[PDB]
Amino acid sequence: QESVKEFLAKAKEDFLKKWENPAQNTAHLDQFERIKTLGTGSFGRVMLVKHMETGNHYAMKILDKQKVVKLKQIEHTLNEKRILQAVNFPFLVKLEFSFKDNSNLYMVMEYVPGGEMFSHLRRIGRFSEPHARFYAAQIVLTFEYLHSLDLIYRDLKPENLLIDQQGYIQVTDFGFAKRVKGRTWTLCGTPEYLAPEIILSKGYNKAVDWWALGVLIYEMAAGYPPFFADQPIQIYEKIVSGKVRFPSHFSSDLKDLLRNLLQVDLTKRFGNLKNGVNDIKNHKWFATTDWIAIYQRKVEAPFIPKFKGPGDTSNFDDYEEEEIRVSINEKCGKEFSEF
Amino acid sequence: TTYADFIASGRTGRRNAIHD
Ligand SMILES: CC1(C)CCN(c2ccc(O)c(C(=O)c3ccc(C(=O)N[C@@H]4CCCNC[C@H]4NC(=O)c4ccncc4)cc3)c2)CC1
Repeated sequence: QESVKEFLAKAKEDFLKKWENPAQNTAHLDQFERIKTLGTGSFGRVMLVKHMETGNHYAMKILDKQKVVKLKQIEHTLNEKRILQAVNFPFLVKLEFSFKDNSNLYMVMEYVPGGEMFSHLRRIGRFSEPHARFYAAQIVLTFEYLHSLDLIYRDLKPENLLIDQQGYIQVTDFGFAKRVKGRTWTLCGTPEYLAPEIILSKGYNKAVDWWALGVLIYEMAAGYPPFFADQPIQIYEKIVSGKVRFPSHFSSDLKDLLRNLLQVDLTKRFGNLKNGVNDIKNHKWFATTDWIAIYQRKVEAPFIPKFKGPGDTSNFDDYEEEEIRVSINEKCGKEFSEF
Repeated sequence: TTYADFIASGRTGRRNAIHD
């Protein structure tokens, strides 16, 4: 346990050095061949690219500056890259390069070829408890790391968990994570994953990530989330009600864990008590979990994705392609100076 | 069943984040 403390202190030193002096302008668009769109978002898309000097493949996020400014998201997008370039953990996707041009912001990161957990979950329907537990353990350790750095992720969901070659998770899309020691107030997240204190326009803290873990574990094990309805307003009513029902096949240990993660009173929620993350790590549902072995990636993964060599994108769905347009005039230069 | 309710919800696809 002192070994955890030592590790986290060194991790904070490493993070803060990068956080305080972020890397800028480490590549250029012309160094990459654009191959395929792997996903989309509000201001752009993530594409498979090939670094032409080496032949190595990466995933490149491309954001249109003018679209970001239109939706008033300068601060979140700057912060996304600042976080990505500063963190270092086995289950966080690794930034390789970043740069900007007249039109766009670019983040070149590790290509994670196994596809989104969302894909696999919807395809299989649901995961066994051991399979779900394998993935949950990785998220527990990732939040221990992130929370030690005062980072609230705020967007946990299968859509953001990519599966690598070894069947382990890489978390992506830090597009509105926030570094704050105490509380914050913005309405942010994805409806099914929002903790009640967010919905109710209260102050909230990193405990919202532990609520979201409860949602994720439920969704992984059941195949559908604990709270759903046709429209977000109705989902929010279910979330604040404090009423969750479990499938007949959920174990007693799993139900007990979920009741403590999906605890509406944040002062009683696991992960937010005096013993912090250790209440989760020591819970009976995790009794077979060797936490060091998960961190070390020494546990055999329950699902190893098909991969046919470098650049294979067979685990990703198909998106309409657009050629990248770069304006002859610089757009929003002052606004994105720090990127 | 709860599964049937989930399919009926229309929220089986990828879900976007929200804000004000
Ligand atoms: C709700 C808001 C007000 C605040 C947050 N907003 C926001 C913030 C930061 C952002 O970068 C964006 C984006 O425009 C954006 C642009 C592109 C993508 C994107 O394509 N992400 C893919 C697909 C979405 C689901 N997450 C998985 C992600 N894929 C990957 O990151 C990936 C990485 C490595 N290997 C394979 C894949 C995600 C987000 C949007 C949007 C609006």
